[PDB]
Amino acid sequence: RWKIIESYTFLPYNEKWEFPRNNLQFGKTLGAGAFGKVVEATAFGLGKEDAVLKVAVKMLAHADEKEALMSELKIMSHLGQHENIVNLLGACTHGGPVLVITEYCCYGDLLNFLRRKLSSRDLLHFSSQVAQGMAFLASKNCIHRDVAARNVLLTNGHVAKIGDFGLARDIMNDSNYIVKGNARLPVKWMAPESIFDCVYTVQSDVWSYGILLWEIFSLGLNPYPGILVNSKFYKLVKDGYQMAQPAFAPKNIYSIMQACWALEPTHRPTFQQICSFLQE
Ligand SMILES: Cc1nc(NC(=O)NC(=O)C(C)(C)C)ccc1Oc1ccnc(-c2cnn(C)c2)c1
Ligand SMILES: [Cl-]
Ligand SMILES: [Cl-]
Ligand SMILES: [Cl-]
Ligand SMILES: [Cl-]
Ligand code: NA
Repeated sequence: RWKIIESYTFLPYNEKWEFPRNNLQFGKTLGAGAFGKVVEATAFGLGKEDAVLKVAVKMLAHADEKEALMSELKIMSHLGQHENIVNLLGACTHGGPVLVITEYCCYGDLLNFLRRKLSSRDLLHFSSQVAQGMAFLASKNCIHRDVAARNVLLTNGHVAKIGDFGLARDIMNDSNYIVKGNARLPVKWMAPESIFDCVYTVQSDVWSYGILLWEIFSLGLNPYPGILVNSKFYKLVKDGYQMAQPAFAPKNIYSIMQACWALEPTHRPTFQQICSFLQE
């Protein structure tokens, strides 16, 4: 999951976020997992706004699991709002199981959407909005660690936000998640230093961000097409193999991909720089 690294960093729950669970009628299950699901719902009056906005609710495994949902909610209250990010609206932590309420994204995940099918204006759009999201997480020294297309959601306007299905994601049955000890990690999206040296930074998320780019401009090809994950693979990234340019990337964008896939973390760009190169 997404952790807070050491701009400048300075975590108990704030009861301001609290919401009467009494004002929620659930809908269809939007996704489900090894310890959790996520569901359509409607919220009867959150904020003097006093709306009836449609929302997603996450929910739960023993107290080993409780811990991490609260920690999740903690993190999401430390960061505060941003438009290209899935925003915490509220929570119900009393009178029942923990419920975490977030914004809703009608069009769902970017990977399925890209497969279901849109212009190279729209890819530049998607690419720029997610860049705005990570740049925001980066600025709070928040790392994500599963930056992939499947975890980009499309909301009102087909506008992109980064979230994380996390608990509500069937990792166990997803072959994009290889085994490694207790954990199961998205190896094809990981910077080398994370695979080999278990080190994870903002600059690590940049590696993953370059993969997202390869997805976006392949319209949802699984990365390293046909290449299995085993002895040969790890060597190729240690050697410094790189995916070829995808079909619909203007060469400019492929250079962005290659920047991100620099081996020494300290020579990859930042989300701000990426954000700024997309301004032009
Ligand atoms: C995906 C997803 N992510 C998050 N993540 C989250 O809060 N993240 C963060 O805080 C970080 C710091 C990692 C950015 C939370 C919930 C969630 O669940 C949704 C949300 C909206 N919409 C659908 C949905 C699914 N299908 N449809 C049609 C809508 C599913
Ligand atoms: Cl109680
Ligand atoms: Cl935007
Ligand atoms: Cl796939
Ligand atoms: Cl070109
Ligand atoms: Na798996």
